[PDB]
Amino acid sequence: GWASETAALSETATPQIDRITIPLHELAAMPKASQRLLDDSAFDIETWLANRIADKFARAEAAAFISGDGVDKPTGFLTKTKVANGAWAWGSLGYVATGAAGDFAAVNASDAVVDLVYALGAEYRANASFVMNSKTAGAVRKMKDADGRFLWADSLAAGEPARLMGYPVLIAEDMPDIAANAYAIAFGDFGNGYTIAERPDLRVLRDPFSAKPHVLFYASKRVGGDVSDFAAIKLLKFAA
Amino acid sequence: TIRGVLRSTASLRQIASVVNVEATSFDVLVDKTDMGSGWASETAALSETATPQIDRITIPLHELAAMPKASSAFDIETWLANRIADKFARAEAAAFISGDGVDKPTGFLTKTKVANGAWAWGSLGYVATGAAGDFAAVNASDAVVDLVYALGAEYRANASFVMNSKTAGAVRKMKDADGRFLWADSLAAGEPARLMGYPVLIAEDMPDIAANAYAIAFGDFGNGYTIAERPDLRVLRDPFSAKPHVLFYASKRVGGDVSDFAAIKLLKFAA
Amino acid sequence: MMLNEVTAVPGTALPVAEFRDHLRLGTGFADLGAEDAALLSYLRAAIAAIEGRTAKALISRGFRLALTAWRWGDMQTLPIAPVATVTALRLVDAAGVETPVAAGWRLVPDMARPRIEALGAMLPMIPTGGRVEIDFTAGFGASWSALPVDLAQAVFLLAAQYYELRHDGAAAMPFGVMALIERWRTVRVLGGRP
Amino acid sequence: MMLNEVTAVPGTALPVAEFRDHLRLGTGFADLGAEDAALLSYLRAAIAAIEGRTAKALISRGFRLALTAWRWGDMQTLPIAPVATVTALRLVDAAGVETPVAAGWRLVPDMARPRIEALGAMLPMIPTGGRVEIDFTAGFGASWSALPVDLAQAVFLLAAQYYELRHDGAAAMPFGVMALIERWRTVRVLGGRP
Amino acid sequence: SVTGRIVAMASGAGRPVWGPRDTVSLMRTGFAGNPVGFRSVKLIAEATAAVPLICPVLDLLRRPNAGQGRAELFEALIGQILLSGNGYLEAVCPEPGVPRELHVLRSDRMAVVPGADGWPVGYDYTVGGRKHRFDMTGHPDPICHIKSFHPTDDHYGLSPMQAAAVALDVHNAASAWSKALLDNAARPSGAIIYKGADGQGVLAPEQYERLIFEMETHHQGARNAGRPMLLEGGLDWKPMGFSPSDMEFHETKAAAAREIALAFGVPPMLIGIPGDATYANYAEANRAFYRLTVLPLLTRVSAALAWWLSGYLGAQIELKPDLDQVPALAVERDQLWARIGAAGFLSNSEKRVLLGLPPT
Amino acid sequence: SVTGRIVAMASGAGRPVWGPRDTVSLMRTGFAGNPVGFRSVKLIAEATAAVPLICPVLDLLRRPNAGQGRAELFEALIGQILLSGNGYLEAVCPEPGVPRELHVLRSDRMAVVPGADGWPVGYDYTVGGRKHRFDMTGHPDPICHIKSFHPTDDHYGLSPMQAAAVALDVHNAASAWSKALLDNAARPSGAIIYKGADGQGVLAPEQYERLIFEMETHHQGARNAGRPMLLEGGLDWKPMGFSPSDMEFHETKAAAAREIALAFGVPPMLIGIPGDATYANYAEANRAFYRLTVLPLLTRVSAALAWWLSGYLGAQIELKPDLDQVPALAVERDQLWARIGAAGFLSNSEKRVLLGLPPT
Repeated sequence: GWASETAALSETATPQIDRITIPLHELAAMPKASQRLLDDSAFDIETWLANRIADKFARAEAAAFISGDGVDKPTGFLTKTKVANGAWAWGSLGYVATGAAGDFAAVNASDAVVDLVYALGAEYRANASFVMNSKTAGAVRKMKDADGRFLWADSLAAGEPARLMGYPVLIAEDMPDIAANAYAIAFGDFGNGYTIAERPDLRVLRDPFSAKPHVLFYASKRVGGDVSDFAAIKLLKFAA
Repeated sequence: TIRGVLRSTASLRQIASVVNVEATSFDVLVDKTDMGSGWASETAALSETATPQIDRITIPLHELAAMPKASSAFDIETWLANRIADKFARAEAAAFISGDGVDKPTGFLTKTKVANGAWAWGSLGYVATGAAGDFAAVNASDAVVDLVYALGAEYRANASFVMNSKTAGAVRKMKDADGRFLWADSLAAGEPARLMGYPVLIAEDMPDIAANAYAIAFGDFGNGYTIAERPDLRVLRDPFSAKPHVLFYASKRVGGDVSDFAAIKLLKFAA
Repeated sequence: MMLNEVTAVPGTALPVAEFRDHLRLGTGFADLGAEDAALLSYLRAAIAAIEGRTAKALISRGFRLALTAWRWGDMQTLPIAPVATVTALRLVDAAGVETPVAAGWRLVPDMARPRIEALGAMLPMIPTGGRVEIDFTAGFGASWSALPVDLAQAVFLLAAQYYELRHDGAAAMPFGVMALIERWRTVRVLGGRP
Repeated sequence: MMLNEVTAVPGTALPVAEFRDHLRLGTGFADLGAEDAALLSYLRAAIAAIEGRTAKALISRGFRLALTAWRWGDMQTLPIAPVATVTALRLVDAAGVETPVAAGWRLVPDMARPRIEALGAMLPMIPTGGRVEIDFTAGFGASWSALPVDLAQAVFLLAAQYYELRHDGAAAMPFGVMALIERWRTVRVLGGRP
Repeated sequence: SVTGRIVAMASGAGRPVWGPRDTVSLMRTGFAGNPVGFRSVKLIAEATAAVPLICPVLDLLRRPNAGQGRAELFEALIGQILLSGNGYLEAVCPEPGVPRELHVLRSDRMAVVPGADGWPVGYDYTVGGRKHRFDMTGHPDPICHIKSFHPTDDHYGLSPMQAAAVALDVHNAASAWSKALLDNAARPSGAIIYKGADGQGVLAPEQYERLIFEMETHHQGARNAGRPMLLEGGLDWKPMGFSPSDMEFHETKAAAAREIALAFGVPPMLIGIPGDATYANYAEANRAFYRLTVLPLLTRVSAALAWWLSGYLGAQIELKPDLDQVPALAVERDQLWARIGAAGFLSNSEKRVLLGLPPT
Repeated sequence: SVTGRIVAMASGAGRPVWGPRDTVSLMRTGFAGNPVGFRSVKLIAEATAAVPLICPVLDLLRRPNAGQGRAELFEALIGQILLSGNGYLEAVCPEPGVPRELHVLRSDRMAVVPGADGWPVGYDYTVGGRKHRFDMTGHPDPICHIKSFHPTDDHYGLSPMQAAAVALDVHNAASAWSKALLDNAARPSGAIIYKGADGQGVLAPEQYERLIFEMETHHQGARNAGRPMLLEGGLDWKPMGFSPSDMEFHETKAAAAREIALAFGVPPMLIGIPGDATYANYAEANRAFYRLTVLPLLTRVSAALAWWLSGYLGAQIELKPDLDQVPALAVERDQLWARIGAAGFLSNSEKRVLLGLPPT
């Protein structure tokens, strides 16, 4: 407050301190391998199962980071109590509406993009990015002008410019596609807007003693995640 | 490390004239009019042509205060000092733009604006866009370019636009009859930061596009707006008053209004 | 942590007609109802005595647990022990707005530790300067027949005593009032920080 | 810290018609003869003996807590335990300008330790000489029926004792007067500087 | 290096790796908090700065920057290695060769970046929300990163204070036990018990001010020590004691004060802690100090300055401690000069080459 | 340097940074309060003033100003470094080179200003509410700022008293425990209990003056020690004791009296505190004192006077401790002269060059 001379200034509000908890859930796979099949074959089965487990976990937790609920798995940002931007509060994430219910708005496509970029807020756009799946970026490139040329990477050759409105694009295939109310495009500073807590190892272990004709591998990693800063992620609602 | 919400930092401080002052006020001295010299006649009296009436505008140098109570993982002294400096950098930004007279610097929007072409000294000049809701429908950006070219060639050597984020949004939403984005043509460009050859300052305390709001300003604020201040920040690390809460006392004193009424031109979204 | 009751017991759920059989009043008199106003006054005075010594509930009336800061980071053990189906953890704000929250909290039923443990490793946060009231219905059953009978007997051993002596006049059983209560009291040995 | 009551009980809030029934109903001489206003004078003597041993209030009377210096930096535990809604935290100065405050503090209710617990670390400071003064309404409910019935029985076990025998004459019950009070006493273990 | 690419991906290339959170709090609780952790680092960091060096390059080391001398630099450098296991040295190069500025960047606010091949590409000096992103994708590599040995971590050091972090909190809290015991304790030297005719009875404020004035004047103080103190009926004096008087966690503090000195490697005789005589007569304990925890530390840091600073020069330079005219090693120098000086069989120039003299 | 420019704008450029809050209260409670903290600073500050120096400029140091001699200057200078971690020296320069005034500015009332690029631009001497604002935006830079090593702070020192601030409050309050125990204690040497026929009964003031006068005359004192003391019916003598007699926090004070001496680095033998024999015979403990906490401290301040005062001269001057004819290092000088003097193999002029002699 601007302090007057004859005011005898009162104390002001100490800012509330929030404490948001990462639950840090577990993620494990237990493949059952035969002992004879592991002893006879020419392929390195203990290596191949490790490769497939390490491929599976980095995709299962990738879908958890986007669309997982709070309980039993890390919660993704798209599951959180979102509100229209302008009506924004801390206990939510902001969206902007695109216009038409099916797709982008007919009279001005990408106009739903260029206002979300400037609705995110100027401080988090220092290092921000877009997040989409593949067939949303397809529909983004299919946005054309009145003539028929492309708004983004104008020439029909030399595609994927890795730069949308000055900010990078992450093709994360675990977002919903374009639908009646689905949120296909997300934008913001996810380095400050989403915290991942994890135990950074893939512990893998054989124990034939559980199932005795078999080997029964078991690999496990635990990752937890939620939003750190609610003011750093905005979304596109394809509704109104 | 404790986090916080990241607020806007751009504050009109880096484009206005920052003057270190030590007294209670800062008096700028501007003449209101011209010499009025005429071409002399060969047989005439020729005396007392005129004299510029000077005017003292007073920067009152108000003070700003925020008083939080403190009430070993993260250390409060450094963190609260890094939050209250941000709040003093952001709360003076609102006063520099739309502050009123009482106890705070009067921003450049609160200076009784008069339509340009009937411009006098005691006010700021604006240019109208057209329809009241937004930019003109037939020719967008004509309001922007004649806002630029209705200012004066001496101040346009180093002048800048002042908007918030969602007015620069509505500027970048301008498109031709094919829809090709007059400003930063592709979807791969970004913020071009050189509108009409001049820089853009995204200051969030500007109003947005409304029925009569002055959402776009343009000017050489180095001559226009004078921020007179004292550079330090008071730090009363108070160990009294309340045993439970430290109740740190931090204050910076700062003042400012417009020094030159010709430098700043506004865009009124009306007829 | 205030822990008031939303609704009391109906009174018609109390076994006044069976407590009268206990106290040996009389069988076939035409009056039969001169004590009804006072017999349930001692049954409510003996249940509420055993509800405090055992921290049990016994009629499954609805409660309201209005508290502000969580006792431990995630657990929040409830005081009234035999619980079922916590209705609402509506999170009030500093002033006014009451937003009920599904919030990803669970309920761990137990007669000893009726926790409300959260699944996301942190219960829903609390707006600074605002309370978090929890509506829950805790007790054994709705009617008197759904009780453990030894605890129901400890009401009848106790409310018969208040009926037979009015003021504090002094007057050893194998399973008395106290020895029936003691398997329903809360056995705690923590005086610590956590 | 004077802590005088603003208003006492009305007297019509007390269960004199019910205490006649706890004295002799269902068994007895008859309704008999009891000086009615005498029976009101023993209920006020038994409540004021249990209001002192438990530090509760039981009728929800209005209080005025006028103390000079704050004990902690911010906490200020209120003595009379079941509280609700501070009427006003007006602050008089040494001359009597009586400037109330309306924000800066949030009463945190609790049957154990009711507090004032101002926001942050700043609780309203005291004018030098000008005592602070807090008006609040403390107690369970406005009528006698809103009480915990075990505490109400401790009044009736005690007020009947003052009725049954006048002088201090000699006379171990399981839930006597003393055993019904002990879950409402204040359990404190601080003899220290905070 | 061939396996370098595999560990880099797991951590995540291009992203800062922080390591230990609580590093800044061990400094305030273990180095600004207790004297044993304070003296142990100050004893080492002022010892490694005093040791001369053997090579030009040392002209930079003699005057690194403004206001931060040669000896003041290594106190800042080793004082970060003992505290947080990591040493950092920014070099500012206005000139192409032998950059004329050195700055010890504190290791609280520095973070590594793993990069592509596992060896680091970025270092991030993070003050407030502000980063810098120093770059290691070049030949001069502007920051030398001195690691203490850490077997489990791939990017930082171990910081001996972390290994003694339990024994610091014992010594901090046992010392604060006796402080708050001297501040929260009510011992009385007695109690005048007044029961009365009843089991309970107060005494009137007339009688109570009488009881103070005969206690204030005639019984308290040094000068009234032992008055015979008549006690009438009802009164009684029960003298209280104070049964643990000395020695509140005295040996567990004195044992934790030695385990802190154990981890940094100082001997108990140098720091001044009490304890059993292990070393004898300071010709040993000062020689043991500059041989087990100073000169191995200094020859490891000087070996990193010998390689990082030679990357700015053309020719590589060696840079080692002198291990000569350091006056704590005189018992190893008497013992080696009198051995060869008494060997009269071999000639004069044959022992100048042994003791290190230029022969004549 | 580059990191510093970022660090400034976090704290705030152009505004004073104060640092320690309690450093004005640790002086009164830790240097004017207890003898151990008093003697420890006086033992060091009177040792650094006694050490000669090796270079004109020293003519300034010999006579800095009126009423403040050479030895009195370093007692004031080091006495601020040991107390508050910071040393200050104002120079008044009427003349351009070698300014003829030095003044130890106390570090309670001095505050730094970070300035633009992180390295300081202002120092603020604040007494009362009045300031001075010394300026560092020039070449001579009129204040040398000697920092003790602080790992967490960027502008001040650590001040070993801050590290011993728990052990000061133990030693201050345990010593004040025994003071107020000798001043607030009622021990009686007995109690003549008089019950009476009832459980309670007073005795009349006729009987009471009889009871005093037979106690005053015949029983108290040295000369009446042990009279057989007839007790009739009702009277009884209960002798009281005093169960903790000696040793009220005797070892916890003596352990805290050693931790204060530990933090400043003085040995327990020099200051005079009791304790187990660590050093032997004062040829070591005085030599340890001038090698672990005096000469490293003195070579660090003298390295800052060698650079700050050379900014007033044209040519740079070195200024180091003598490390010769300081009589605590004579055991390091016997040991080095008898080693090379007994080495008869190398010739006469070959050992004058080793011992530091002018060759012949």
